[PDB]
Order: sequence, then C-alpha cells, then structure tokens
Amino acid sequence: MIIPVRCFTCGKIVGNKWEAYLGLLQAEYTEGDALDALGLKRYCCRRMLLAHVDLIEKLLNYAPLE
Amino acid sequence: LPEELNRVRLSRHKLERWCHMPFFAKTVTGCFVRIGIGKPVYRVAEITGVVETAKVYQLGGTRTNKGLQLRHGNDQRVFRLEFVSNQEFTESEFMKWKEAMFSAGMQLPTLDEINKKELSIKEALNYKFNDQDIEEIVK
Amino acid sequence: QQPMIYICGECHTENEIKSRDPIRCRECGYRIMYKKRTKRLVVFDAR
Amino acid sequence: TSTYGRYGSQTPMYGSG
Ligand SMILES: [Zn+2]
Ligand SMILES: [Zn+2]
Repeated sequence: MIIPVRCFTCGKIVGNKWEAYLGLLQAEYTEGDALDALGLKRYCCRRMLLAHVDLIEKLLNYAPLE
Repeated sequence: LPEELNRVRLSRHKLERWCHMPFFAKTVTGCFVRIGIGKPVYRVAEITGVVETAKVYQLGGTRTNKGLQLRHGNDQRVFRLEFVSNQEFTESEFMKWKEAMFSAGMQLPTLDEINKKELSIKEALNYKFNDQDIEEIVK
Repeated sequence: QQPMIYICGECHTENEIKSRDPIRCRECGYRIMYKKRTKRLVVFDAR
Repeated sequence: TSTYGRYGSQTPMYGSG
C-alpha cells in the first residue's frame, strides 16, 4: 500500500524518500539519477524506490464521507 | 414550585429527536419551554399549537423550518426552535410567569396535570418505531 | 443505556437501532450499514 | 444520553434578530 519505512535487506530508512523521489521524477531526472541524488548507493535500497507501487493513492479514492 | 415545573420543561436537546416524530401536537402541547426574548431576561411561554415557518434554519447538524405557537399569558406570537434555552425555570422567571397567568385570568395547570403529562415524554422516548414512521421521517 | 449505534453506508450518519427495528438509515434510505469500532482496549506490541 | 448540555451551545435570542 505505502512506501516501506526501511529497506528490507539493508535497514536504511526509505520511508521519507518516496515523495522526494516523485518530485525528482517530476523534474526531468533520469530514473537512476533520482536514486543517486537521494543518497541510495546499494542496489538493495534502490530497488525499494524503483519497484515500489503506491496503491494508497488508489485506496484513498474510496472516500468514507465526502 | 419552579423545580416541579422543570420536569415538563422541554430543553433544546430533546426537540432535535422529535423534529419529525408524529403525535407532536399531542405530547408537547401542555409543557412549558424557556424561550428567549433578549438582555438575559426570559419568560415562560405556553406551548399552544404546532405552526410552521417559511424560514428553514439549521440547529447544529439538524435543520427545522417549523415554528411554535407560544404565549406568555396574553402576549402571543410565532417562535422558532432555536431560541429555546436549556436553562431550567429560575425563581424570578417562575414568579413572573405566575404573575402573567394571574394577570391574564388563565388558571394555573394543576400539579396532577403536570405529573400525568411529564410521563408522556418518557413513554414517547421509549416508543418502538414499528409502524410506517421511518418512511415519513426520511421523506 | 446504550442504543447499539450503527454507521450507515452511503450516508455515514450514526443511527440508533434497537432490537425489532428495520435496518435503514435515519436519512435518505440505506439497507447496508456497518458497526462502530469497539471500546475495548486495543494494544499492539509493535513487532 | 438524554440531555448532554454541559450553559449549552450559545442560545440565540429572539430580540437579537
Ligand atoms: Zn538496503
Ligand atoms: Zn435508511
């Protein structure tokens, strides 16, 4: 549903980097340079933001009220 | 005694539950409300009939355009369901109502009448809504 | 003196449903309605 | 749950309108 707080393999906090990653991709960044800028060096941590699919945006379309 | 008169006093949180319950002209007619005049003065007016205003106003979350035909002895006019006070019948207001009724010629309702009328409210509260009142309520 | 409050569906307005009552919303008409969260103590030893 | 006023919610007046 939502970006994991930590990389499964490493333990590095990647929960505060999904929105920043989306912003850097809002810029004309190539998909790898965004990860490089976010300080993600290991490929295990890079896969966290590469492969993540944000479904919580789709689940929030089902408003309980309003 | 103003304290016994407070039993049949209709506060503001009880009208919200019966904005659409039928038999309204049979349970509220006989009780007394603490209506607002305005500065902190109040008068005890008599619930005489059920009238409806062309002004739809919201009372918190619920809204009601109905009116109430109140009368303080002789001074009678239309009223809305938002100016009623949750405050209980005070001593000064109780004596003022007594003087308004004695000055108007109206008989003071006998205490047994209040005793038999106050239980109407409680039997109306625990009434099971098995008949076709939900449908008219939603309408 | 708790009337077993429910939450409607399409409405999301708390309704007071006692026994022997039809399950409908107090407003707008709705035959689906859910239950409120419990008042029991909810404690997760996060792990 | 009969009358939870706790006073009240600012009762408007009739002479204030
Ligand atoms: Zn990692
Ligand atoms: Zn319904």
